[PDB]
Order: sequence, then structure tokens, then C-alpha cells
Amino acid sequence: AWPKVQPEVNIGVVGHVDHGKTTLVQAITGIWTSKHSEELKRGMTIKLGYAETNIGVCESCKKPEAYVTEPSCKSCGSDDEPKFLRRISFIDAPGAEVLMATMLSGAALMDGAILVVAANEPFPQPQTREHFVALGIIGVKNLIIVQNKVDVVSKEEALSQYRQIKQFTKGTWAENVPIIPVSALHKINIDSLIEGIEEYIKTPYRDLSQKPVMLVIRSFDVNKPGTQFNELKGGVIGGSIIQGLFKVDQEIKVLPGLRVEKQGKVSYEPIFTKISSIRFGDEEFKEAKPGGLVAIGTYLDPSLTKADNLLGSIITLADAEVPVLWNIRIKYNLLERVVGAKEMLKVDPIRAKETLMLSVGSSTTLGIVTSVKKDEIEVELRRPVAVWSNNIRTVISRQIAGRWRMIGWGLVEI
Ligand SMILES: Nc1nc2c(ncn2[C@@H]2O[C@H](COP(=O)(O)OP(=O)(O)OP(=O)(O)O)[C@@H](O)[C@H]2O)c(=O)[nH]1
Ligand SMILES: Nc1nc2c(ncn2[C@@H]2O[C@H](COP(=O)(O)OP(=O)(O)O)[C@@H](O)[C@H]2O)c(=O)[nH]1
Ligand SMILES: [Mg+2]
Ligand SMILES: [Mg+2]
Repeated sequence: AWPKVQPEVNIGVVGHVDHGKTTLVQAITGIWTSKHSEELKRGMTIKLGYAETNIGVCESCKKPEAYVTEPSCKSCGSDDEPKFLRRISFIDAPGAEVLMATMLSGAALMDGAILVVAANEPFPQPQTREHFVALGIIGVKNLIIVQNKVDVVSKEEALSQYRQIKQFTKGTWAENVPIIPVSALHKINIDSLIEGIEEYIKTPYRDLSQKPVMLVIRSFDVNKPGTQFNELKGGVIGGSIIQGLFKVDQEIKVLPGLRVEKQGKVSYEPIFTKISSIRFGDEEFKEAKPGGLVAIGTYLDPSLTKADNLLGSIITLADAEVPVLWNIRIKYNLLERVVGAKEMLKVDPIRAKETLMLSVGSSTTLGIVTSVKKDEIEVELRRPVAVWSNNIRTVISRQIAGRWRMIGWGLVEI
């Protein structure tokens, strides 16, 4: 048998709309990540998708067919049980250009990524470029490029595009990243991709002694109709543990917290609660570490957590000291051009009184620029952000031609 453990690594899946991201996650894990009504109606990813799988290797078989996602080697001709390697998970991002902020919030959770490029579309499409640039800015360097949809192009065309892709990465941080051709729809060459994931997206070193921090991307009321009172639950909060670990019965807090009134002004009250349960996928655990997206059960009234109310928050231990800032100072750099547009425009300098969008951890916040210097801006935010460490990365977006567009990045200075 294989052990039941939490996933130990998060692999982003990014790329242009309809290039095959969600189908690729299904080919690997068996799971369709889209769970929302609007996603099914429109045939598109809107919220961050998620799926897990075990990975193992059949020691008697040849590679890449030796790599498997279930405890059997019958496919490669062996009756032996495969050796368990690790459990992995996928953060399936939307490719729609209007959903870039959602992609950026998912990128904060990624240990590595697969950039999916459709073989039957011109390269590089706007969000192929834009997601590539985002990965570079955020530092998600452990990249595999997957050339998808090879089932509907000639070998000549696939090879031509392959050369284009290598030339695109030439002279960049990604010069040496592998390109793996597959068909996500017909599950062709998926074994090679799993081998690639093992070689190129290793589980990173973690630090379990650091103060526990979870970035929140989901929150739920898990109570369903037709159930007895004796199995009703308090609010559940979902996200990624980025450092340290959490345990059942631990006293925790959600930051910035709840928007309330205090002294005729808007304030955020930290939400204190206790961990009642920990789940990854369909499995319960007593503790949670980095890797995978965890569901933290609490004793909170489920009205506080319903419908992703706490998206963008962080969770820490109750006694942790974490800055919660309404005004932030950012040491910044600007991109040369707006990469996500069908036409690349030059990026104008930041000016005082501009309203910008700031991506910090899993949070997305608008704010007004109160001060501009050569490499430093100060921003008055519409809602405060939890800044759990010095020199946290922020991505800066500006509204250009009716769309939020990534224009730069920086470090939040505390
Ligand atoms: N022929 C062929 N079609 C594919 C392949 N992979 C995906 N598709 C099709 O491409 C369309 C888009 O697939 P999705 O998986 O929804 O693509 P996506 O990148 O997740 O789209 P968004 O999340 O909205 O950005 C669907 O019709 C798929 O069936 C493939 O390998 N070959
Ligand atoms: N920690 C914890 N997580 C839960 C509990 N019940 C549900 N979840 C998680 O909360 C998320 C929402 O689940 P739900 O609304 O029931 O949809 P479902 O996963 O399809 O059953 C899922 O990822 C569950 O794994 C619980 O009692 N404790
Ligand atoms: Mg679609
Ligand atoms: Mg999708």
C-alpha cells in the first residue's frame, strides 16, 4: 500500500486561455478542477482550481512508463507494487486576461510551474507571455514548458514551434527549462511529464521552525442540507502554509480580520479561533505543513467564512506579531512594456495620486500613491494588508485601456 500523506509540493499550471491547463491537470490526477456554476456554464477556469495525486515509480519497468499515479505497475508489465515517491498538488490558474490578479494570487502559492502552450495556436500568445513574465517576477523558476495539443498538428509544425519556444527562452532565466510535448485530451506522453515533474520540480527545502503562516485563498460554510445537528461544523478556511506548521487545537488568528466599526472609523478586528480539524483533499490529519492546499476547520460562525469571505487573509498563531498596514512603502522596479496586451505598449512612470492594484501574498488591494521617488513609492490602501516578513514580493498593476495590467514589482519595506 501507499501511505496517506499530505501533498508536499504545489505545482502551478499557467498559460493562455483554452490552451489546455485544466485538461492537463485532469490527465495527471483524474480530477476536473472547475467546481463553480459559472465555470461550467462558460467552459473556463475562474477561481483557482486544485487537484492532488500520488506519484510513484515501478522499479522493474523502463522510464518514462515506470512513472505512475496509482499503486499499480500492470501498465508497464509488472505485478510489483510501485515505490511511493511523494504526493503532489496542482494550482490551476485562469488564463483569461481579465483574471490576471487571480493568477497572481495563485502564483504566491507555487513551488514550481508548468507553462502550457498550445501547439495549434500562434506563439507567443498574450497570456503565454504574461504568465511567463509573472513567474519570473514572483520567482517561480522551477518551470516546465508543456507543448499541448500535439494531437492536432503535424510533426513538422510541432518541431517548428518547439524551436520558437527555445528561442523565446534563450537569454532569459528560463533558457534551460525543458519542453515536453503532450496531448492532455488523449493522455499522450503524460508519463514523460511526470518524470519531468520529478526531475525539474523537486520538493523545496522547508523551515518548520519559522512562525507558522498560511495564505488564505478559500473559505467555506461546509454545512449541507439534510444533515443531523451532530455533524454540523464551524467555518472552514482554505489555503497554503508557506512556513512553519499548524496543529489541531492550536489557537490561531486571521489577519487583517473582520471589517468593523471602531470609534466612528472603519477598522479590522483580528479574528481569533482554534483549529478544530485539518484536511487535505478528502483526508484528515492532525497537523499541516507546507505543500498542498489545506482546509482548516475552526469554531467560527460559518457566516464569517461563507463564499470566500476571507480570501487574501493570512492565518498565524494567536500570539504572533504580524504587521497589518494601511499604508505601505514599496521599493519598486517597472517593466519596460505591458506584456499582457495584444500590442505591447511602453510603461509610463508611476505618478502621485494614481490608483494602483497591489498583489501581496494571496491578497489583492487597490490603493492611492501618496509619494513617488526613483525606486520608492508609498501607497495608502483601501484595506490593510498583513505583511508577515520583511521584503515580501509585491506585484504592481495599473488600469490601462480598461484592464488591470501588471506594470512592475517590488519589495514591501517594513
Ligand atoms: N485536441 C486537443 N484539445 C485539447 C487538448 N487539451 C485540451 N483541449 C481542449 O481545449 C479546450 C480548453 O481546455 P481547458 O483545459 O479548459 O483549457 P484551459 O487552459 O484550462 O482554459 P482556461 O482555464 O479557461 O484558461 C477544451 O475544448 C479541451 O477539450 C489536447 O491535448 N488536444
Ligand atoms: N478541516 C475540515 N475541512 C473540511 C471539513 N468538511 C469539509 N472540509 C473541506 O472544506 C472544503 C469544502 O468542502 P465542501 O463544501 O463540503 O465540498 P466537498 O469537498 O465537495 O464535499 C473541502 O475542501 C473539504 O475538504 C471539516 O470538517 N474539517
Ligand atoms: Mg474554455
Ligand atoms: Mg482552466
